[PDB]
Amino acid sequence: VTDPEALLLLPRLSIQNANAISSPLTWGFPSPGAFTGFVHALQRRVGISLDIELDGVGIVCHRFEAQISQPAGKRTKVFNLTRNPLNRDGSTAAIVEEGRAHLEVSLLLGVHGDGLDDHPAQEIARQVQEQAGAMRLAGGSILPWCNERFPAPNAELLMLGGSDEQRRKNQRRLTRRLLPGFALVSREALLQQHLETLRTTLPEATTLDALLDLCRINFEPPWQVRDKPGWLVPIPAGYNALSPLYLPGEVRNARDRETPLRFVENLFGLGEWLSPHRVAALSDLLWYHHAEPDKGLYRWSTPRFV
Amino acid sequence: ILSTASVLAFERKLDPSDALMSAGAWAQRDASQEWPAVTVREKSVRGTISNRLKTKDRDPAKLDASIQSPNLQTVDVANLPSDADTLKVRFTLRVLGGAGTPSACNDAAYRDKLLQTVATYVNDQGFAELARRYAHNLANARFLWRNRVGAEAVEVRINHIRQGEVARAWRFDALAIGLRDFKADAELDALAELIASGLSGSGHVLLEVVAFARIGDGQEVFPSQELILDKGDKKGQKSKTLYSVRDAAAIHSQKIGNALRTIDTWYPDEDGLGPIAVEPYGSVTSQGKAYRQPKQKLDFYTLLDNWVLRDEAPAVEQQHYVIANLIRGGVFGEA
Amino acid sequence: IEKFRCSHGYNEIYKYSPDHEAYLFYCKGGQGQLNKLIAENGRFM
Amino acid sequence: IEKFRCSHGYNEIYKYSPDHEAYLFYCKGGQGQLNKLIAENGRFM
RNA sequence: CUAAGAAAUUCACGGCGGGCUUGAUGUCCGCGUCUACCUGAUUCACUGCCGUAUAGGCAG
Repeated sequence: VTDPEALLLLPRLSIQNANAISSPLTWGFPSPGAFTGFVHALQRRVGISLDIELDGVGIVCHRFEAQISQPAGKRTKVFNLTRNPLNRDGSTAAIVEEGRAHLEVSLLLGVHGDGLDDHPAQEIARQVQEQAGAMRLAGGSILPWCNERFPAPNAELLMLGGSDEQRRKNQRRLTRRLLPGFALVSREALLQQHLETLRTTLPEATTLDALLDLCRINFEPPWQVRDKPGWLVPIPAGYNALSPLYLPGEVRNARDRETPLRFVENLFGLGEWLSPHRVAALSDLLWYHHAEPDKGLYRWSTPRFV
Repeated sequence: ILSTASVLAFERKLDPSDALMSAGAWAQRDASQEWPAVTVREKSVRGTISNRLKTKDRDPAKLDASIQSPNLQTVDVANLPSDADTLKVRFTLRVLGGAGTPSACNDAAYRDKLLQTVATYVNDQGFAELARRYAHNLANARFLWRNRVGAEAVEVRINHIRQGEVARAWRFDALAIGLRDFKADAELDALAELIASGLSGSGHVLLEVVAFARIGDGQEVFPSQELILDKGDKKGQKSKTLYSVRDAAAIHSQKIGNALRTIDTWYPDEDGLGPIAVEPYGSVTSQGKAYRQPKQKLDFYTLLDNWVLRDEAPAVEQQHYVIANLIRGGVFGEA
Repeated sequence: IEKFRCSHGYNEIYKYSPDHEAYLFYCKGGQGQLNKLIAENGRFM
Repeated sequence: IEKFRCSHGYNEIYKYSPDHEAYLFYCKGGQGQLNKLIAENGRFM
């Protein structure tokens, strides 16, 4: 969509029990839809008051730790669960496996609007930080950095630079700040061209199979592993329609009766974990919302990446 | 007619973090920011059979053949160092606020009726009985679950954290504040007004809770234990796994939350237990028995329906319990 | 010599290992998981 | 030029190194470990 | 307005029994490391005198 007028940096945010179950096919880091919905919840809660439009999100993930455990004698992993309460008779309830993970991410969220000129930059930065302190990011509480050495503050970098050199200079200053992490971007063109080459190899190939080929460490005979460009992962890239769009007060047991509902299903794209100084433009690497509601296809990606 | 909403969901207010445990010596507790962490390590246990036998394993030949084959595990154990007698358990707690507003509600008529009922309660009697009990469960170190039962002296330090620095510091003797009497004190009531202003306001109030306990040199501490199904197949594995965030033993946040919610002294069965955790159909996991059964009119759901739908306001203790469930959270709703 | 031993109060299934002469921890569960494991693997080694 | 050399009475496997022109001590073992290492790495460098 | 919203794994435990790793062995020939520099930037905030003084001055 539209380009950001400024680039706010929420600092290293600790999330204690995020949803490690991203999707029915992927586990690990939470879905980027969690971060885009979080930024839209931030806009819904302070962006209408500071007259700004917080839009887009850059995911950095300084550290990650899934609450998993590899069982004895297996190559796979399982999830450490919680003990839910008993039922009304004292019987143990049926265990529903939820993944939990401890994250330390920082969010490069793009901000544009008329509120940039009305308030100081540090003022709106402190406002959205004090709002995000009372929120949750993927089902996990945001730990607010109390009584450590020093709180990591904000810096709203203005994307409009007086030069190209000043723009690259404070961009390099920001990239040094979010440097111990690993930026997550949407790489769907590489998945599409990998589909084309794999279809050239053997026809009627799905890009589900191209995704699966880009995930696995496949071996080749002369033995040599297939090289992979970068840290290629599968991500859930939004939802696809399974149902016609129902009326607000038509579907039974919705969340609300003023919003149209539609039964949907995940869409598994591809993402790439790269170091944040590779991109040379932090105006990119932001995850936006692309609905196109008449067709379905509610999805998120990083447009203007390459 | 004002029927019950089909999707009800309240977010968890009183959100704690994972209680990191570290260890050092008492009477240098004020320099306890570089105390080394209590680490979870492995040890082999070997036991004889001590369970009850099922009356077909009571043949003395079968018993003597059984006790010649012991049963070997490798448990996780967390001990203090041999030159450190104090366990420092340190977690943070966000008191969020907006305690009555549901995160999801279907019927807007039911939503406004619930907001009117909650505001009727708050304007009538604010969060002053509830936050007093939450300040008690922060004050006595009940979140020290088994690390409290044999301690010589437990001291809890609670620091209100403003934008980057401490705004107000408390200090309690957690053994004097009992585990069953919600009495009155000046500092406890100051903490109660702080948690009340947290739960009533729009923004969050953040507290840092530190608890020290003199256990003894090298004694065993009890971090949270992990619930893992599928322990493994056809090998030897661990029977007991302890929680540890980053090579540092820890209590789960939901165990700290269950300790903080242990305020319910109003369940109709006698208080041989004392306070229990605030839950709909209030069910103690260790007891295995669910008090506040729906057979009596004293669980959460029927009290909420009588309070909101047909305006049958219950006793002040029971509506304390109902608003304590609303602070607790939950996912409610029928088909 | 029994292949599985349920520790009854503690909800643990111990499977006999032949290398060392002892039982080792197999999985959690009670009498139902014990009987199901007996049906799958057969008792008495 | 052979990649492995078993010293037969002394139960030592010597693997050829190319930097210095000599064999160096690889591991212990006899003809079976030598044949297994030949099957894994291939002889004749 | 975040595969949203919720959650106590836990009580007990004896891993010890015992033991010979050994014989043998040539690392070794050969070699050019040179070239050229401001440690000084106030870089020694010193010693003492008058004064009751630490207040304030003075001398070199």
